[PDB]
Amino acid sequence: AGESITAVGSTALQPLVEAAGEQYTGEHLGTFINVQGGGTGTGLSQIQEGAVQIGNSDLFAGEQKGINARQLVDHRVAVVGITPIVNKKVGVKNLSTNQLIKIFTGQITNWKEVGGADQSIVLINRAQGSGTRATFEQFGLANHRSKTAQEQDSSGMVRSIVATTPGAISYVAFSYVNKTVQALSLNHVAPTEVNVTTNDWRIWSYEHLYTKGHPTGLTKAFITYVQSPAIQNTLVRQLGYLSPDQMLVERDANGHITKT
Repeated sequence: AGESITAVGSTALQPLVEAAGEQYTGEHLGTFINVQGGGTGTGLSQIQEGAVQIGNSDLFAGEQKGINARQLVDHRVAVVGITPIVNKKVGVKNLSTNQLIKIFTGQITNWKEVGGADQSIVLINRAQGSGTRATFEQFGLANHRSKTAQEQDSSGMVRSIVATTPGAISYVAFSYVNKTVQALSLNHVAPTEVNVTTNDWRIWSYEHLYTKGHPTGLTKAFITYVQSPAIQNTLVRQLGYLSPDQMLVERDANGHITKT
């Protein structure tokens, strides 16, 4: 029989929830933790509906139109960095902010315009509701909206399509970066953990495990486990995230940075 819970939403946060869930269940007999993707928007909508136990989100609940943040309870567990990624043959490893904006708005349409190969650019976006996309537009693109593009439903699908598609650019959480794609530096600042801690790399968000009301039972126990120093000092960092105590800045709802 045992005790089961389900967490759904953010694909950026999914790898940490899956890893922590399997670790928790192997350490606590008779427990089951089911994890799905769907994106931040689905996480927030499903937790508001009370259709799941945990909504996994890269955003504060109030950032999403139609979500009543006051019936949800926030639990922050990590910071995740987001990086542009390109197909390995585009011929560049860095863009300025202005170049990045011009690419995503469609003003620049060939990589040669930014010192790369003579190759048409193929924008790959996530769907609206993606917390990666929201964070990338706000802190990467200075609130510019992307040109209409091919869309993919998850972090993993964005990575695979970028890998195999000549000319492709997209964005993905730091953990998803691997040898099949190339992360870009921006303004010659690299997408590293240290640079997120200082906000020298600005494209990052807090990772949230939302509940409907204050949680009980296995939901409560698992969240406590994910936030515990033992797990923060190990698994969180291994999978590419930052424990919040590593941050040397804090960021508020107006985007204001305080240095701490």
